[PDB]
Amino acid sequence: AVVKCKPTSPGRRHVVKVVNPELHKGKPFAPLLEKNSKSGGRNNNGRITTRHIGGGHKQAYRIVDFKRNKDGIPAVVERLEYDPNRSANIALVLYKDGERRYILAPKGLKAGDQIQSGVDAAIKPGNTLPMRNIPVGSTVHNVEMKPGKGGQLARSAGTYVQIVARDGAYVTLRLRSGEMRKVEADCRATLGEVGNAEHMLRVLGKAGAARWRGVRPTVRGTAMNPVDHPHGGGEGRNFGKHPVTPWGVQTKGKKTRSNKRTDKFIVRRRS
RNA sequence: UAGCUAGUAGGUGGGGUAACGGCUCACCUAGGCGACGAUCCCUAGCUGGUCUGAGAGGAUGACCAGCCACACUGGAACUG
RNA sequence: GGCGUAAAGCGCACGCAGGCGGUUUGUUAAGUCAGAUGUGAAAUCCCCGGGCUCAACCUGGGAACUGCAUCUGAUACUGGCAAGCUUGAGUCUCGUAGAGGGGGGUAGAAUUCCAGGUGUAGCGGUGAAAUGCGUAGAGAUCUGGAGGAAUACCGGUGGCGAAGGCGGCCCCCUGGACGAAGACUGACGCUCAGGUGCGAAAGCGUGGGGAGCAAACAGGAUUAGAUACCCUGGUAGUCCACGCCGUAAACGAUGUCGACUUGGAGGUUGUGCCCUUGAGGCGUGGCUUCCGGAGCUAACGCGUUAAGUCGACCGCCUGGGGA
RNA sequence: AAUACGUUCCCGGGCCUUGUACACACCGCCCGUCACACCAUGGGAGUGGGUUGCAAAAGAAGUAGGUAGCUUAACCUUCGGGAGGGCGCUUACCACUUUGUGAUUCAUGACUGGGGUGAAGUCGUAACAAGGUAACCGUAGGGGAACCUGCGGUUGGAUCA
RNA sequence: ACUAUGGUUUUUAUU
RNA sequence: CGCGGGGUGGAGCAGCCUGGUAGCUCGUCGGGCUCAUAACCCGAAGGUCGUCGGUUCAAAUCCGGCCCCCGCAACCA
RNA sequence: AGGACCGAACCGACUAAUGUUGAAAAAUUAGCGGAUGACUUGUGGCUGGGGGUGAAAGGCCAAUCAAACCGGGAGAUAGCU
RNA sequence: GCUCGCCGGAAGACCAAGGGUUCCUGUCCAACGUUAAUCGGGGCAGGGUGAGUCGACCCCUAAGGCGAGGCCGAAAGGCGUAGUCGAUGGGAAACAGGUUAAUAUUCCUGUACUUGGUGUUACUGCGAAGGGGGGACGGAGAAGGCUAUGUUGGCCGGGCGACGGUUGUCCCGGUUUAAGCGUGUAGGCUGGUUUUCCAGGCAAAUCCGGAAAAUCAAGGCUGAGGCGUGAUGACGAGGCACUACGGUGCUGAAGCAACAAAUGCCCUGCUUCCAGGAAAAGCCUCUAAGCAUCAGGUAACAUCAAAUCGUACCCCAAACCGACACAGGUGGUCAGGUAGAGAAUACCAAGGCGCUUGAGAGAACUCGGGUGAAGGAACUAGGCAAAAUGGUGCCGUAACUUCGGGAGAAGGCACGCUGAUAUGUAGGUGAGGUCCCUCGCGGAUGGAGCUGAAAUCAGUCGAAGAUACCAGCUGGCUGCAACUGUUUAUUAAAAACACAGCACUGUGCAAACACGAAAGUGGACGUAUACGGUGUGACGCCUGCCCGGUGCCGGAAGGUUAAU
RNA sequence: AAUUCCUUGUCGGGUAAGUUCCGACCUGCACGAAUGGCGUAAUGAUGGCCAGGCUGUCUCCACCCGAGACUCAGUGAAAU
RNA sequence: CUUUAAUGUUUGAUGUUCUAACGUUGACCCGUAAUCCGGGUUGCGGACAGUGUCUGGUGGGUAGUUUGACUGGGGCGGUC
Repeated sequence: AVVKCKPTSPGRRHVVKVVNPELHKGKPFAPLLEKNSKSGGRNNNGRITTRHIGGGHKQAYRIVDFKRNKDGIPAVVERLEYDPNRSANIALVLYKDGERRYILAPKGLKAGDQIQSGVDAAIKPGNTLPMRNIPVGSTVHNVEMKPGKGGQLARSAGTYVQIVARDGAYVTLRLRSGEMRKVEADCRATLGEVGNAEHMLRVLGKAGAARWRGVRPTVRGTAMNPVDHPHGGGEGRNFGKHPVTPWGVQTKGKKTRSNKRTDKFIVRRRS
């Protein structure tokens, strides 16, 4: 759900939040908690490597088991929880052996319902049944771009991803990025969907409300002195150049992809 | 014309009057009215009747019959 | 007095007060009418006198002033309060066709993109021609894959629906209509100011999406010019999760209910029958196309699904320019 | 002298039917901007009375209750004064008179939208015939005017739709 | 294909 | 400031630079198409080539004067 | 509840006055601007010169900056005073 | 010394740091002191600083550093594992009577108490560096309890009147006693028990975690403060004695009730919202290791140590910091009446101070306050300055608005003292009578006494009841600007920058991008509703053309063309 | 117009009189649609403009009063 | 001498495939019941990344340098 604030007292007028009563809010399961230390937007080489960073209110990290080490174990989803670290929210998995792990919160938000692991598992949602066993046309989430490498590709909020085609010992899926991509089909994925999908409807409303979120204000390149950014202030309304980043890259149209290692996995782009 | 009261809405004991009344001083409560047109401004006294027409309807009240209001303009008491 | 079209039913469904309401035995007697007691003065309108030049007028008598106030009577009928009655109405027994509604599943032509081959100056189009795509391989042709709108033909003497409308294939859920012999309440009904509900489109709003087509704008032509048609492109929009609006030729110009009447050609759907020598026929309801008799309208025509006939309820009309 | 298959299609005519927003009859009819002298209304920086709501200024006389001090008509009286009024004071209610912000109406105004009339002009030629791009309705984007281009609806259209 | 335009006013009714 | 152009039968500009030499599209009048004017196709008349001179065999051009115009422009005590 | 209004602590400077051989190479008064916040503050750490840090001023980097502070090259160089 | 006066959240007072004898005693005046100077936060010589418990060390750790082996970098230098350090964070024991010129949670005197070691007897599995539990930590909001405290009463000690009066109108002095223990109370928290058990707790587990069978209730926890107790001692006004009284003891009164009360204590509580909020160790407990009439454990009893650092004096201050005996600054901390919500503003308590040349003078004038006739913004670049306004509730309140605001709009009315109803009522609090039980930091009923709102009526008073201080001037036209933020330390305080919002675009993850000799980092423990960047500036109207230049995206035939 | 050279453009309104202020022009030698153009409220230590309240700002300045000026005694400078 | 099958085959590319090179930004084994990454085995990629010599292009990121003399002060035009 999504809510706007009432314009009572100055500054509240434009503030829009995402809200959900079907999802729990509180403290995390302590054996999967760490404080996760800040870099400050600086590295071990003594210079700034990031921008728009600093300060903010107190926050910890909820440890999600993206890279898995075993299969076959029966489980139940014990909790469905909010997570400040990710737009996708979090769910607590309780395995029959007395073991707990975190996963991304499934679209159904349902607690106390069983899920099975391994190639013996039923063709049912949320089971740890790898793509070699699944029908084409199924929805997967957190699709595991390369097998054994764990949860990456299509794992942020509102994602589902559908398996479109088969190509021998591989399967091909379609992305909202205009890309259609082939994967080695031993990939596990989450055999389902992820929730939220409302996070782009938020409106920050205030000029200070990013500050408590660890964000710092950043000056326009043509407003600072010519010694720090290739733009550089004038002279009123000067520019007289092609627009660039603080490091000389043309801000529009100019491309920067240079990988050239894995082109055979990418079937279509800008589709 | 979509707002209107507030002695208004419903009770209590004296005082005032020929006499009803929140007439009038106290005290006991918080409503009452209205689109099914409350209420307020603009204009205007009203009527026996007169004028019109086949009548309905419309217009109109001087002059001849009958009330009200008003007395430089505003305001206070007496007399009865 | 009018509301199909001159002037008007206010785009379409539900519905409280308001207003309306079958048939019968009681009962109240407000309304009504009856009867009586008061009133409608003086004038005045009308008829006939008196008196002042005629007459007016001022006066005398009649006749009027069809009205109004009350107290009794009657209760046909409206209101009101009891009580029946089964016909209106609603409920029920049984089911069908179709684009009626809702949620999901799904596919192809053409096109474009993805990935490639066969092959060479054309493509595409006009009265005639460019631009553009095009030799760097455009068009043609074909293999594999995928997207999206709209769902070709059927398709119209057709269905379903309150209007707008709604079609494509399958499944689940689901609204409303219609009839015969009986059952049930026993006037429970009709309409309805306000009230509560519903877009073909275009637009806007929050967020997506871009094949097809295309306002705007560019390129080239035609031409006086061409702000148009032609033609190479193309945004918004169309599509979707939806929201707001209430928009129109929402025009098949018929507000909603009730009832009587004259024929035919034709189709469908119930329901009941047939001495069914039929490859079917006939009653009787609902829908329903097109001619046609009466009657209404200036005229077209309406024509039993009325613009004939006639009760109940709610809105609208009274020159145009200007609005 | 020659040419004539044969009337497909122009010019100019006739009859017939369908349209007609035509009728000195297509040399018909017809739209609006611009030029310009006017008239009324709307909008309006403003200029200003009329009038009034609410909250408030105000305290003359009057009425109601108090009422020192000083006094004195009628009653009482020991003839000294006593009683109540007077006077002079007081607590209420209080005629005028004085503002603050609202509301509303009539006057009035630079400049001005749209509308009707006069100047028959300038501009193109938008609707009526199949009206030279079928028309129209809603609604966006454009547009010197008149319009034009799209999506859906509908014929107040039309060529064997 | 393309080929536009034409002010206002200006007739018949017998006794 | 200083710089660079234009002045061409009536209008507005090609021409010039490259010397063997006066024009185009309109305009004016008269035709052709027509009932007629436009659109359109033809016919006809007229250049101090701003204008005074210079120079040469020879021009509007080479080139000085006397005027008329525009563009950049006043960016220094 | 509060990137609201009052306001002491704290933070900060709109005006007038004082001070710049002044108590002081930024302190003072009287009216103050803010004051649960994009706040402010105690403490430590990390970032360094053609580099840092900056809601980014040739500002800040210990009185210092169109390259600070210290030393070396250095007894720089000066058609001139 | 007495008196007068000023400050009184400070001009009172407690304490670290950091400074460095400033604390004590003497004599030196030469120098010092913005003046004498006999004095000393001066010069100089000597005196004084005691710890099981304090605060620190040990233990543990953040940010971060240090870093063998290992790695990058001509090099300087950097990275980083095993490990190791480290505060502004977490952990064992402390309070205060005695007092000397100067010393004391340290000695003296009491009481409290923790950690490490040695060892016997009896019985006996103990135990990590690992695992679990806990430690444990967002910011506000709102009741209750409580106490040093407040203010009277009583009591003991004293006063009773030169003065208007002071034996029912009294006044002053005093009325005190820790940490901690025991009881286990306000306030606050809340399911256990008995049994078996799987691939988890990257090894082990009897403890967690999870699965099943069984079974029980009304108990399980935390504890401010009271009381006892620490303490028949201490403290105590008053009384008394003796050797050089040259100090140093002896003695000793009252020692209590009422109500209100914190910022402190219950409390990091509870409640509440949100941006979702350190870890480890001690401690409890499970097991791994290792070992055995050892060590450990359980019970009884003896017993050795508490080492390591600091301690005087200062303290918002002429002992710190500002070169100064400096218009100033400096880390922690407390806070009563009377009015008021007062770390507002006024006067004062407790308490301190009269501000480091002094004395004449008393002139226009200057620095700065107070008052002003009549007129008023006429002045001035500028109502600039000055002056006025200034509180609460009720009555009342427009244009414009993003419908929240504008608005405490504007304009005005009220605002003392006494009496009364209830001469003090409602809430809170509080002693009996009555009533009940295991019992007791006892409950039920009850409400004399204490504290005391809220409202109305009746009298009385001045010029004036927000009486003083402190505390908005008001409205209207326009531009600009969203509102809150940021700034050129000393000429700009803003319309700039930031910023909600927006377009265009790059980025498929070993992302793009950034640091940079190059690794390893940062992006991100993020993965296309995720991240990068530019500019414009929230919200509403919206937002056209030119592809010639130059760049970018894309394209490959033809031509120029290097190494070779 | 925070843009207009020449411009007090020219004009209405605001004053007795207005280079500014308020509302226009369409003549922008030269604004202009994210180097964004168009626009409004609370509001800002924001420029201008109109009025009242209060006022020694101004008219004409007056009186009152600390601390300094003056004179001592101590200590006792300096730029020049 | 044409063009070429089958057999033999040098070579730079294009395009697949294979894999010992190389990688792991996977797993496993052990260091280590180590938050470095060393070795080993496997899975999956795969002849490349990366880097040095030659070389074309571009290259303010970075360096070094100048803009003559006269102009009756400086300048526009003029002058050498």
